[PDB]
Amino acid sequence: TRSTVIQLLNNISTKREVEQYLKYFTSVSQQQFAVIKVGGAIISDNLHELASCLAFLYHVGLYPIVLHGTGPQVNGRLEAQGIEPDYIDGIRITDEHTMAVVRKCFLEQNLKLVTALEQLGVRARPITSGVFTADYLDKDKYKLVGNIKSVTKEPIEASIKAGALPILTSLAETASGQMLNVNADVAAGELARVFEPLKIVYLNEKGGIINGSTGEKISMINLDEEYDDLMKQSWVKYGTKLKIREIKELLDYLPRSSSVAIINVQDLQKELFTDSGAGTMIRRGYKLVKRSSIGEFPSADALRKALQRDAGISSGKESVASYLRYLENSDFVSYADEPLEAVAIVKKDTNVPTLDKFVCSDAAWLNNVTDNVFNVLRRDFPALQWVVSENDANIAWHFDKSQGSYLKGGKVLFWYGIDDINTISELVENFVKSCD
Amino acid sequence: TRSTVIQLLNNISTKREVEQYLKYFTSVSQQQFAVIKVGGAIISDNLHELASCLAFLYHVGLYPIVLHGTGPQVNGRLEAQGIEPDYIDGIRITDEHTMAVVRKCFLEQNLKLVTALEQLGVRARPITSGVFTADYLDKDKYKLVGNIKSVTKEPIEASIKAGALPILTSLAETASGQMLNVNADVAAGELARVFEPLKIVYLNEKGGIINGSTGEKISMINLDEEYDDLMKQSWVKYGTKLKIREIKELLDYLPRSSSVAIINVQDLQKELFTDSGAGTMIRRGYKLVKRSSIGEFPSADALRKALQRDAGISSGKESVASYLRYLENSDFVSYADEPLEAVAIVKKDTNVPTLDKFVCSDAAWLNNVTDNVFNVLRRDFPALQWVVSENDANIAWHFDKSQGSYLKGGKVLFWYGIDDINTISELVENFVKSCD
Amino acid sequence: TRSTVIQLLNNISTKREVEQYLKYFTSVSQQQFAVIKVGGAIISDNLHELASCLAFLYHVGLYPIVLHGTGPQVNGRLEAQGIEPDYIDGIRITDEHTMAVVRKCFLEQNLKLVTALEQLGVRARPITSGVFTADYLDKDKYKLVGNIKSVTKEPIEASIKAGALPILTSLAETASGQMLNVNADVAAGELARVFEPLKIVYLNEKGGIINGSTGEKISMINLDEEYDDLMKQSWVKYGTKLKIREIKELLDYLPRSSSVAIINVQDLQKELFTDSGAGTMIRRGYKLVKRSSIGEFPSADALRKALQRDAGISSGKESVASYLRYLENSDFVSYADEPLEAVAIVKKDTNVPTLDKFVCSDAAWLNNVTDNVFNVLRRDFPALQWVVSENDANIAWHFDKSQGSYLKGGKVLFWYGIDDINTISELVENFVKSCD
Amino acid sequence: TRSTVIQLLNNISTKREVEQYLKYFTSVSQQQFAVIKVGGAIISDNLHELASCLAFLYHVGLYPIVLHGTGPQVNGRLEAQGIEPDYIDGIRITDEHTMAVVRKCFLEQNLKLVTALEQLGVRARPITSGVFTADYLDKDKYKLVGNIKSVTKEPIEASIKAGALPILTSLAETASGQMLNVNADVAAGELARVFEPLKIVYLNEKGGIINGSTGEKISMINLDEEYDDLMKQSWVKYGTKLKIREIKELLDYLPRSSSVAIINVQDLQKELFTDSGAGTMIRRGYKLVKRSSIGEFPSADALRKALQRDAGISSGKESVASYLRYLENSDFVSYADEPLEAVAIVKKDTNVPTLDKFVCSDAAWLNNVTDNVFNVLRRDFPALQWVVSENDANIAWHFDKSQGSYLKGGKVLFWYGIDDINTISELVENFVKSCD
Repeated sequence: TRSTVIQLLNNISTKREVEQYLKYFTSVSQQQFAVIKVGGAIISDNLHELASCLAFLYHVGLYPIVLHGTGPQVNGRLEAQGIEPDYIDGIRITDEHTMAVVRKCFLEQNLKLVTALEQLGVRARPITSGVFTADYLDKDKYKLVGNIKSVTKEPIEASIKAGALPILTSLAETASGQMLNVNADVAAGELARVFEPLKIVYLNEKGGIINGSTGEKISMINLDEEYDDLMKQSWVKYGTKLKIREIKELLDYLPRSSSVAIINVQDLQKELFTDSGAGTMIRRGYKLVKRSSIGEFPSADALRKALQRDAGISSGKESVASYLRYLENSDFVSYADEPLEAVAIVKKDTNVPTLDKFVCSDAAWLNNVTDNVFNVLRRDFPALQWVVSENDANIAWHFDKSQGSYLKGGKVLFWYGIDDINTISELVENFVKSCD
Repeated sequence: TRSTVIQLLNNISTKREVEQYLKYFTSVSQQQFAVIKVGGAIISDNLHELASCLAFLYHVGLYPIVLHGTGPQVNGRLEAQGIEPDYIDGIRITDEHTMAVVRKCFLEQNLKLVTALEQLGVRARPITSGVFTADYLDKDKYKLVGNIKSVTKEPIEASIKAGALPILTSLAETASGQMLNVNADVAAGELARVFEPLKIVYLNEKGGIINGSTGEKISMINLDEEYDDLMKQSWVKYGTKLKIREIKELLDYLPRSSSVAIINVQDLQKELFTDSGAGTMIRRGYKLVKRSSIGEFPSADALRKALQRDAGISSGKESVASYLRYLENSDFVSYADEPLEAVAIVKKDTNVPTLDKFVCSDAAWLNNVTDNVFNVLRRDFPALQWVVSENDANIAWHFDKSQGSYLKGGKVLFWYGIDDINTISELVENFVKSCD
Repeated sequence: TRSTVIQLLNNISTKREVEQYLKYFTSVSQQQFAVIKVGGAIISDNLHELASCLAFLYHVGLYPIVLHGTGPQVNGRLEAQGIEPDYIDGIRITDEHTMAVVRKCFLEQNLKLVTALEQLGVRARPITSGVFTADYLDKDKYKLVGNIKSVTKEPIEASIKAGALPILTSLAETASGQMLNVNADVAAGELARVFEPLKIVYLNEKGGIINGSTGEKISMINLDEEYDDLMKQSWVKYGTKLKIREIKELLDYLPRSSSVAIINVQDLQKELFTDSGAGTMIRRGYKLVKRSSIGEFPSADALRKALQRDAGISSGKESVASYLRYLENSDFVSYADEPLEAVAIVKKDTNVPTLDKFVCSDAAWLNNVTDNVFNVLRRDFPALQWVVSENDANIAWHFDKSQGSYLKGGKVLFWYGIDDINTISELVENFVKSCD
Repeated sequence: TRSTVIQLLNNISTKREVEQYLKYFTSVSQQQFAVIKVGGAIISDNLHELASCLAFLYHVGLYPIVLHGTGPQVNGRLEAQGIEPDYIDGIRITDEHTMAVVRKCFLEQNLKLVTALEQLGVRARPITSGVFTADYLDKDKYKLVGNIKSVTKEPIEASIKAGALPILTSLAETASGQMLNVNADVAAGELARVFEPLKIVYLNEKGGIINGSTGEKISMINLDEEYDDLMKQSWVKYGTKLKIREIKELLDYLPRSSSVAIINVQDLQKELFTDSGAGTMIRRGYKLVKRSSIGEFPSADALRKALQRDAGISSGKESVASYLRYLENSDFVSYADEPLEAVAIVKKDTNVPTLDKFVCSDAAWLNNVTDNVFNVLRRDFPALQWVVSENDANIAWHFDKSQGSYLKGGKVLFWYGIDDINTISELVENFVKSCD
């Protein structure tokens, strides 16, 4: 009804978000929406919120594949029953007695989420077995704990197809039928490899990643860029490292378009579409490559193909040829990602270096490659100037990345990092005098 | 719509059927509608008809619990793979290698029925595990074949409740998780014990229990009476015994009414309501006790109490006293159930023996004790005559059980087994001359 | 849901009714279901029952065209407003002041039924104008009272089509737009001529037709048969005659399938389908015509079209041509109704005349034309024989019409009126030897 | 489904629009949605678009009252039939013969829109009569053309209530029943007066209002502000004046919240919610009032109540008291609308006058009172400076209204109209030095 329209609008903040939401809906998504790993903690305690939110996705069309675990509840019942639980190497030692109680919990939890969604008018389908094939992790060490050998898709598909949210337990079974306990996170990840979904979401109770050393939360992690010198940091806790790595390894084998998000339940249906949602959002993103020379770029040609995108060389003031000659005879730094989706060229020659070209693709903008290119520029050029058309689609954005702005006919001058009142005036003159 | 109303009316023949259909609908059925056991043969071959028909029940409201097996398809894939299948004691010897192929078949079949029903707009819910708990039948003999220890209802209920036909595979699993093969018929029977449903239907491919000796089906089987010598027959196969016994054992534990019907898929939605639906109908019913002498009946008195029911001794032409004298001085066979709900007395003295009294209770009629009493009479008296009031409630029925009929004022003469035109004429004369 | 199925079955008494209901549903009804004229009395007073009942039809699919008046309520409001009503020649003198109060009543009533049905989940569509075109009855005499010149169907259709019970007021309007008061019964009839519906139902408060001379109510009138000598009766009141004729004239030009019913509201959703409902039900129905010669039947051809129905000439043993040659060369009597829906041919040539063909339509059976044909046969042939298939739909019926029966493989021999033990035996032999 | 979500997002451009849309939905709208007058031209020609668009509103919950005319089609059929149409005083002379052909058109068109909407799954309800009561405009002059005396709401309500878009023809009728032709626009306006709806939309084929003298289209007209000196303009054509006045007069008697819009059909479901839709949008709106003195404001007090909204006086640096003292002792110009929803105060005292306070309500922003206040400021202060928080919700907007910007910690300095490089530097210093 409008019940859905309200809740969508209530979760839209800016224009960029509207465009995002449409991308997912206007996507002819034989490429699946999302795999959402749900902790057991959440079903037992915070269910209404989870259901309400899955109901929304269902209603707006999208079909998340939900995969849930069964954590705390199990340990109480094992204690109730007089069995002190076991963890060797961070995994549960899982003998017959324990497995009985683990499975009964799984089914109880699984059906509780399904009957809940069903009560909010969503079609659910419990899938308590036969998605995951596996074999023993180490029969001596973990007893009945499995290593997932393969995912059969057919039930998860012919659910979605029939119009019903598939709710999966994270039990795998062997050929011969013996069920085995498997980490809900490793199972999540195996699904993700197999459906290559647009979003992968790990719902924790906790809520993303806090930086133990600054206190500041982490919004986004750009693995290709940040992974290595964020992993080898003293503040990052080892439970974090064993997940950050886990995720890097997943997204290594999934497309670039694919992302992962770690979120508290309550902030979900925001950061399933935004990156301003609190909670942490991780993806590969692009290694920018710093270059000081035309004959550095592996692409002699495709550098031209990229700069042609610009609406000052495509509307011919200067051709690229005439511009590349000028470049090669000038000390410049150029950041560009591997596939030349975003090139930035900074002419270093005038105090307040100019960002002379910043040719960024429509795809580069919605992927905030641009955001990242400017963050490089920041630390590499503590003071900087550039020009934008008065009606560049995202002028707002340039304003935001600046400290000062001037507008002569048509063009806006921007800069940052500078505040000699008299060196400012020098900028503004050279710019206004630039009308030749 | 009407689509459903047409197909209901198209399957209503007489008044008695209308009354029947109402009984099932007007039943405030927290006592469940039906358990329908579907052979694997039917899903692989005759699916459309099965789905179309379950779709009907679903549309008219009713929610059958459907439990399917997975026969031939498995045996082909076992043969494809080079394994000659094994049956000891009518159950499959089932090792790891066999179980893997049995379970993959079950899921494949289960989902195929579900995605089929779903395409005809019926909500199905695959329930591939966790209805049945079991333990090993005999681990040495059958390997991974289970004995069903208990049925958990909660999934089958909270399916129906959420509005979707529950389609069960007949796999059980042990505490510790190992799945085990169980006969689709033994599993069907365990469900029936626990939901006590109004109808139990075993769908077979042939269309009942065809008699290997005589050639044609066995319509009603009275277990208490017929079981033992209708099992130890030379024509009867061993897969039949593991059904016949399985059913005897079920109905031993269910009320005198609860019945089983064995029916071809093609005429399912006739049985589910009427008992037109010819095919083998099996139930406990009564041990009829054959007697040749008044002073045989343990009840000297209650024989009188029974014959008083008759509306030719209750409207006093002859009292019972005056009739019991006549009986005792005549060679007669009398079949009567233990509680004298139906007495039949056959005077043996005239070629074409007379069925002289057939005193059957209102309760005996709706319980087809009558049907059964006549089936005894059949084999014991290959030729027989009797008299019915022109307006006996169920005259229709007597016509049906006859080969020939004559009507003098008030009374209708019936017989069977005889066709000497001249011995027929002798019947009709002795009857018309019976007007004294 | 079943809610509808229960209420349908709860209103089915006998077999004949089941067949009737089917007729209406299985009708692919570009030929409409019903025109139901509702008195104003009923909307103001007995509404719940009228809505509950229309709802039923709506739910079981059927779309009655409802046309309502506005009687008693008007006369109170005219009196409330100080206008003493006028009747000249049994019609309301209807000036501007009266018309204003009549129209306001009509709309109020019309919407009250619509909003009522709508509250029971039925889609209604008020149609307050533009169905009936008319011109002044007599402008000097009745002022604004109209004579219906024509019905425009388009609204009533594109309502039903879009799924909504059309509720019509009985106002007509002139070309130029002036609304005029018009008889709700003459309007009902004009609709009927134009939609050719299956049921035409006049809901009166009264409740059918009583016989002033016996006191006995009239269930059914068979116009073709009874009209003439029921019209020229001294007991029949003139207000009755002016209606009986009215109806005869309507149904003369509507199909044979069509009927009229005059019922008290409370007995409605019984005698919209049964003929055992109290209230009077009228229709054309059938005189049987006795014929002794092929070239007697006015239809040379349609006799063939009739005999083709038979499942021994349609499954081609003998074609009709070859059978008609045989008939024409044999003394036979043939009873057949006017429209050849039931033919019976009796070959007179063998002692115990045979009923050689008895070709009776599905419509003829539910009409009990058959019953009547056999009653003619009775007095005209005091002894008679015939043969029926062991599984003829209505074998029960033949048994009933017989005195004696024999069954050889497949076919049953029947007769009546004979009791020379030795002429009986002759029947049974000729029949058993008929296996030729 | 999503079908609705897509079409909503496809019509949202900026943040401001999101907020607008939420206003209409989150409105507990016992205050109705809209009256949409549709020209006859659109049904006959451009129907799909009209239905597709009314369907949207229906789907997102909103129930427009549609009132349609019947223009060109009528004039063709009158010409087909050989009658040259009549217009005296811009209205149709409408005698009996014409009325017949007018009414038939109306019903034909009306039902065509209803059966169209119905095909897109919207419930429509034709309302061909009984909404409008009227009497003759001038019986001699126009014959059967009416003047609408009153609107009865009951049908239109009990439609919406029963869940169906009411589609009204613009025929009125007299007490006594004579239907009369009435201008679709006068009728639309009469509905508007009676339901006081949020939006009144006149769909023309043409598409809004062009300025004959500049060529520029007119987006919005702010009647209270512009009416008088836009009416007494030489370029405004008289057909425009007769409409502008028409509308002024309507909105005079409707709330301030109510608006009128004149749009081409294709741009409809945009400027039913936005004001950036092409087409013209008219409403009463807000006169800004220029003030030079505290004791000018009619509100001694509510000026204080307004300035308290500001988050530099609400977070207490300076109270309003202490600020109002300063104001009164300073030459300042202050623009504010009548209800003080948006105040701007410009301290004139420093070359580059400061906009010292600009206190604008959330409602003032979504109304673009702010936009208009700055436009006044523009012509009155050709050069101007002001300060905004770095994270003021709508900082983007300030940027846009500027020529130059500087950012010291926290605060952004803005200005326009000035380009002495050295007077700019003077601004930036006085600002950076403003850190006390």
